[PDB]
Amino acid sequence: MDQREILQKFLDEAQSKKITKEEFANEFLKLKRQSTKYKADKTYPTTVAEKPKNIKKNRYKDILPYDYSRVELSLITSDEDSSYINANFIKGVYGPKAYIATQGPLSTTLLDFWRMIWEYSVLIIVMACMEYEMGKKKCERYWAEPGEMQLEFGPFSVSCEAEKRKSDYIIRTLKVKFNSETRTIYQFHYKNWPDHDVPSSIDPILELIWDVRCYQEDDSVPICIHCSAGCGRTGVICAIDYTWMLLKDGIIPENFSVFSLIREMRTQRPSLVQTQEQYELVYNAVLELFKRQMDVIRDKHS
Repeated sequence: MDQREILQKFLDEAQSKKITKEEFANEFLKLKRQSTKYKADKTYPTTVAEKPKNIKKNRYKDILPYDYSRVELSLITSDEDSSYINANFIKGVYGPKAYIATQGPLSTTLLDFWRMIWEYSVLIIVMACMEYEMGKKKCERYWAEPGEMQLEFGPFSVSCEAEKRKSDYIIRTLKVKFNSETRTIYQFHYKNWPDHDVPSSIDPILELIWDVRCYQEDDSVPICIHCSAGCGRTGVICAIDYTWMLLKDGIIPENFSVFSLIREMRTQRPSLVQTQEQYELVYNAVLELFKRQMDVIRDKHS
């Protein structure tokens, strides 16, 4: 309705902004400061994640899910399964459980990872990194390749029916069997995240998101996103996808702000978007999406 006007102002605001890598640096440091500081002593409790019984379930002791938005596990399998998993729900355009931001599972949380996927009827899983990347092991293998022996985590058995190789990522069609029941989960595994360069990664990442949305158009079930900590690249994708949903729904608000969007997501999952480069990526991706939506508006104009 008023989108053309709103988008245009945002577009003019950018093609008339010094926008230095310094402004980004200052702006991002400022975001980290105001999102984490100036709180009350008891702000953002993370007691469950800090419980003696759950301490070993966290990949990074400094990255703990907030109690209020943590993904609670009620699906019981063995008699040593708690409701805890390092993950938080992130609100989407249509629902409060549009995304699940979680850490890359540990050898001790592989069962919990699948408990979560099953309990919440997740269809799409987006892994934002290769298992082994830049000299580090990002997370434990919770999937299998075609022809490999099925994997078993507690009562769950996982196998891979097919695998589609694309330009910057691959798509695995996983089959998971629980209590005589079998579901299909589509795992998008991004395997070409740019070293130090966002300009070159905008299009491939938008391609990923476009592809994912061909499978799921709304927030009816949670889309699970992760890599290692469940914060950096995880936040880049949630922020970009969320923004795209606003654009497609024609609901971008006036004075839309990437700074504010990230702070808004940081209230649901700590440390969402960890580096300045990742921040710039979200900013640049959003601008490109604003331009693409403008092309859509103009093309449809009768």
